Amino acid sequence: MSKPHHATLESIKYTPGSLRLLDQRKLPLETVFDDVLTVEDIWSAIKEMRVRGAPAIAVSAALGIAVATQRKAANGELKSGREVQTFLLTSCDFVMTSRPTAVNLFNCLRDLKAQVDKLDPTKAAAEVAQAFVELAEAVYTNDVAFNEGIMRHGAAHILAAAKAEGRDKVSILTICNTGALATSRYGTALGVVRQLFYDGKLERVYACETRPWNQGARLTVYECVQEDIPCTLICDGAASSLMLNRKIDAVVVGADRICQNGDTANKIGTYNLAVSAKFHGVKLYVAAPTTTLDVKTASGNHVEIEEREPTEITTNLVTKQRVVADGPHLSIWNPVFDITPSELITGGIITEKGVQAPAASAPYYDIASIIAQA
Amino acid sequence: TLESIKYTPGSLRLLDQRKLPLETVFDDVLTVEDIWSAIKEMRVRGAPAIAVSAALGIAVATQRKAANGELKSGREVQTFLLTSCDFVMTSRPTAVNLFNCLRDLKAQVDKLDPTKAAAEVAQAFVELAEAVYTNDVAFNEGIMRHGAAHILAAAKAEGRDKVSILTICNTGALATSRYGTALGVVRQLFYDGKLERVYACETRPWNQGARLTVYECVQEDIPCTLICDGAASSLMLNRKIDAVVVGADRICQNGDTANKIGTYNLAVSAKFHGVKLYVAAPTTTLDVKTASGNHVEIEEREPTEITTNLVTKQRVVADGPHLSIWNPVFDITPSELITGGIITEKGVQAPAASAPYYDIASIIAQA
Repeated sequence: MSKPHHATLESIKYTPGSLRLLDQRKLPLETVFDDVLTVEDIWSAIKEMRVRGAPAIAVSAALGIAVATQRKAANGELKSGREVQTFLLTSCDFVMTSRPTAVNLFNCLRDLKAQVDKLDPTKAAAEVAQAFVELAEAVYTNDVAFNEGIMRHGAAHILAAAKAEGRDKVSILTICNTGALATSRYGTALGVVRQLFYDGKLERVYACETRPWNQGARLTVYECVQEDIPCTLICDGAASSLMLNRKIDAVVVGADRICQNGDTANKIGTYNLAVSAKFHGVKLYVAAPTTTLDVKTASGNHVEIEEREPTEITTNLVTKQRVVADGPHLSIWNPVFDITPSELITGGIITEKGVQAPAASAPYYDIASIIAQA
Repeated sequence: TLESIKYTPGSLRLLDQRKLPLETVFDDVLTVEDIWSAIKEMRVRGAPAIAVSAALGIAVATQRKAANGELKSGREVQTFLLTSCDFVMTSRPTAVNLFNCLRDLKAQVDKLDPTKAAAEVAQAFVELAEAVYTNDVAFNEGIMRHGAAHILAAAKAEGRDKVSILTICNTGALATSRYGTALGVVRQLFYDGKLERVYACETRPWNQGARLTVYECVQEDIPCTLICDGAASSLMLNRKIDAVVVGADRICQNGDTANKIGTYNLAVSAKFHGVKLYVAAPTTTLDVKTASGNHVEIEEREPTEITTNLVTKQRVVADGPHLSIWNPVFDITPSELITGGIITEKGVQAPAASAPYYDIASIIAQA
């Protein structure tokens, strides 16, 4: 019903009865939207990474199932109140099979499943479908609200630390894409960057390329260009040299799964960034909504790390040429996430609840408490 | 075979290392302008290969000009040789090999007889240029033996029979005359049946690792695993890596090492994970004239290396007035982070307890 202030592109285009997803693989050269009509469409979109970013995955999954179930209710494939309920639970389990590392998808759909059980199966199929639609629409609006909070908490905290020192403007180093493309609206870590920019307090955001999928070079740069946000693109390996030679106020990254102790699963390279950040005395912040927090996982070693097709590294995602030689004694290691241990999150964890600073020593973070906050 | 430098008396051909692994193209070097451009465009690259091809390139071009009467006298050849060494040195600044080699060649040209025939003065330089090729071969033969012996012994102390090596960029036969430096060590470990795996960083933006190092390992059946640069920290935590073995472009008096961008990042992580780091380079990569890393000129290159698909010349990054690209192609690894040692043809020099960890002048003066 409302356009975002600050530039659409939004990766998720929703209107009652219709879901369209921006193909984030084709940016920045091409702007393509694909219709999501079935549960199979949304599963594929997540798996192929047409839609990506932890929150965007969860929100589009809820909306995708809602539009598809509403469709099946209208045409005749469904059926009955009970079997709409049955289809919704079955669709939630199936969509959850797409990508394992980011918890947002699991937190959202499991919470939706519990609410689906609470629904009345006696209702006239379409009534049960519309009830789920409203629940799915709620997770979109909630994420918008979560990001509005993150931006404020993040920018104010970083600016207070800046003015405690002798600095009026901040330089931020980031990785991957955590803007409007990775979320419903504004973003998380890039949301903080946006707020600092609007206040006239951002000197520069430094963006890591983020191999092999290039979320930084392709998506983050794109977002900064559309809004005239001062941005500098670097190669992932140049991060250490950057922090030594130039003053970086904070490393602000996103998250896919934050464990109970604080251990953060995020895009591959984030751990590398955290190790270097500690070496150079640059405080590291993790920005994520509380739906990215995971009480069910105790520590980082219990997180399933997604590995993807070796063609992401060996082939051009554009010219389709195999840019790497092939042989029987060659292997490709392609994990698309790593773990940043809570020890290396020196700045704090930024949610919509506020900014949670680490403890002096062991269990640096209590994630259950952050979720329990008002 | 898979050599980047193809030399035979009167002819120099250079493999276009930009086009590998998809294409194998050799270009004739006929003029001093050809060799300057080859280095600048990075058709030939890698510190030692740059210096060797520069000497051979000047030698071939001059011999050709002395043959067809383009250079009439012996002093005309002498003047051309001295000025050509200065001109080629203007190509790429960071790697010292080019400068050490050509400055050493200039002093030898100065003591040549200018009254002699044009062909006679040119042939004298040819033999000097041929010498720098053979010397580099000999340097690398030493490096691979010293490095492999030290690393294997270090692993045997921890109770391991085979080693896992993590590297960056390309330091094999493509980057040198023969065998290589850091990948030379990897080769020697592989031949002895003592290498479990070499892990190769992609090495953005030019992709020396993904394109050249992988290629070399494939041609020789060397067990290899390609990773993205950012995955290096996760690799070292999750898997046992015995040593990080890297090359060099300029090694300062105190030990500070200029090497391909990302090497410093690798060194920082190596210290965090307790993985000893080795720098493998010939003594012609050592630099007494530079005291420390802050006095090294770091080459920055065209932003299209990052923003465009590498020939095809198509942009893959959005463009705007408030976007800039930071493209340094080297960084400094301080001597503190070289925990394993510096591997030369002289041997493996371990770091001192404190202070300046290395004495480069002492290494050069060894037998």
